[PDB]
Amino acid sequence: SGFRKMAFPSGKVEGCMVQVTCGTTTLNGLWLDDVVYCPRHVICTSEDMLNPNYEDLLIRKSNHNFLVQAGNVQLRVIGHSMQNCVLKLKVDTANPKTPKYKFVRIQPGQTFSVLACYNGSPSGVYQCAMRPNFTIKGSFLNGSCGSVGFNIDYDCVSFCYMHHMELPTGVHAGTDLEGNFYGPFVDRQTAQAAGTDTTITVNVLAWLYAAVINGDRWFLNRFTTTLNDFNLVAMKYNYEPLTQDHVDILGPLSAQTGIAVLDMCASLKELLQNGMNGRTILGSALLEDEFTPFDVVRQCSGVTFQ
Amino acid sequence: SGFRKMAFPSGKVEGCMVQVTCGTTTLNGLWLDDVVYCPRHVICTSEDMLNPNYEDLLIRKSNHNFLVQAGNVQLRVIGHSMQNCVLKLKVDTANPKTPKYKFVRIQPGQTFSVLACYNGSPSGVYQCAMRPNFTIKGSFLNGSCGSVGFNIDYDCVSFCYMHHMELPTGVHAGTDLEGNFYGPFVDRQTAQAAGTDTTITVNVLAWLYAAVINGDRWFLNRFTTTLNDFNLVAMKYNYEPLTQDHVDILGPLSAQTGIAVLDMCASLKELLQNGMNGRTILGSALLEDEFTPFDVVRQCSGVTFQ
Ligand SMILES: *[C@H](O)[C@H](C[C@@H]1CCNC1=O)NC(=O)[C@H](CC1CC1)NC(=O)OCc1cccc(F)c1
Ligand SMILES: *[C@H](O)[C@H](C[C@@H]1CCNC1=O)NC(=O)[C@H](CC1CC1)NC(=O)OCc1cccc(F)c1
Repeated sequence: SGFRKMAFPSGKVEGCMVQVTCGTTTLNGLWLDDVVYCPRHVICTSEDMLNPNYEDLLIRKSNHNFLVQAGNVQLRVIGHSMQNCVLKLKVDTANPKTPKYKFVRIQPGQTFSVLACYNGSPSGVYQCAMRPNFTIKGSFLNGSCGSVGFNIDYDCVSFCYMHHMELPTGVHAGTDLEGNFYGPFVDRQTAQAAGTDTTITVNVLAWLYAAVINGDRWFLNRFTTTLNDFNLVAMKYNYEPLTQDHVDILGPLSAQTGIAVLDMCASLKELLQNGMNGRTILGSALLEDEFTPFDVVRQCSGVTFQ
Repeated sequence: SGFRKMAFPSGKVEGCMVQVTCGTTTLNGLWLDDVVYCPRHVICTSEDMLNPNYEDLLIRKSNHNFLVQAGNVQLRVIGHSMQNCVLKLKVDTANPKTPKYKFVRIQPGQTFSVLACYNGSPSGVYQCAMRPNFTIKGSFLNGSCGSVGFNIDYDCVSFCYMHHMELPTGVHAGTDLEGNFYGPFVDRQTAQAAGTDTTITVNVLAWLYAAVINGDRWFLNRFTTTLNDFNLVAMKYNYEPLTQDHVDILGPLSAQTGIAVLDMCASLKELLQNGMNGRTILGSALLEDEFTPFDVVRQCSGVTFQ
């Protein structure tokens, strides 16, 4: 037993990380088949960044201005194009380590692993959630752009995120691998508001179920509630409203634990209105919302990939 | 910026995971050069487990009783031997993916990544600490034994842990790769006490420094203290005593932040005596002790491996 914020194994994505340099700027690209994907702001200088005209900037540039290095062998660039906020550099050589892959735009509240990279090499891997406000709470320094977020379904890597920037509040923003930002952001160095964020109610419930599964039962109480009654208290506390779709997604966890979803809503309610009295749940003093129902079931039944 | 419990990239260890089966029991082995390492309790039946005579049990067994599968190709076993609580199965074939590696016995308070595996395939990766009481707080189900914990120094994988069992309190216990347990444990199904655990003071300090580095300063106060005065309050709160060796290890963080170590001890003190008033630090409502000074510096300056 036990419950941990576990990342996906990262080997298949490691084989895809390359270094991309344009002028003075270096960041990471993703090399799949004969294509390297990277944030288009690799073409900007530190002045250009304040308000780049990307089409004019890319115009200046030629294939030979893009230095793409895979380990200590780089690739010949034969083609370049701009798709939304990513560059696609067409290279000489198909990546012999390309995995089975998909490009996915994830929904708010879903989770993914991030392989933080610098200069084309892995620094580490961590798990995170797409916040309801299309930000993530990551660990990114200069050089980390082009690092990617992904899920794995057995042998298939679903790329869902590429890192582009940090917001004034220290959260992080990026695109999907078609270069469309999650959320209302643009790739320029201006002040940008993410919305009010909200807690992923269905994930908080899934985590309380993981707790019960792992023997942590103290917060279970004697009340029940109704959806409408529960959401009245959710909105006071910026929890995203709970729906029958969410109830159904919790169905398997509800039946495994023998605890009605609305009975667990009642327990969450008293936690939201009364705090934790200095208690912990699965080792946390906070209500944790970065685990989906599918993440809980995965962990608790030992799902593998290889 | 931002700060996350980040695991090491796990690709080099993935290439070393194999499935080892003896009788009805299946768990993971580590295949390096022409040797597979795995927990010796792979030879036990569920009766044998209550008090195994391992030498008598291993005696019965022959090389052909050990089924070792690497993906869908297994290996011919030509040799078997028992070293402390691990079996070494000598195989036909040197692992073509063996990385540069070392076997290390880690000190309490150090951290490592765990690649949780089932049936020889990766489920996920997470970071953890060797508790002062030589347990870890992991996520392990049946089948997970033989999963390994490791650090990476550029290209070198330092194996430090192999998982063997779960304790009555839900924590986890295991050996180094020479098969000697961390802590006072034996590999039999009896009730076993880990000691009183204690918080890794030097790591809590390193994490408060990571907080300051990342702009979280609210807990910084106006007091200082002395080592002896600080430890009086540590022991009340089961914190492991702070020494000048620890002060020196925090030296770099102290000088980067311009905050005396004893001034940060003073801040930790008031946190221990006054709680967090419902505040958070780097997103946690608890004092976090699973980051070493070296983990903090690594993260905040972007150290890579590949
Ligand atoms: C690329 O590697 C880098 C990743 C950043 C660096 C610090 N933490 C990160 O996540 N991205 C940028 O440097 C980005 C340039 C891209 C958008 C065109 N600029 C950025 O992140 O600036 C931060 C910021 C914060 C508040 C206000 C502001 F104007 C700019
Ligand atoms: C091997 O895969 C397994 C890993 C365990 C399974 C559940 N969570 C884990 O971490 N190890 C064992 O199953 C181990 C057999 C080894 C020691 C000879 N037995 C075990 O972990 O039993 C747990 C336990 C807890 C309290 C009291 C008790 F007697 C036994």
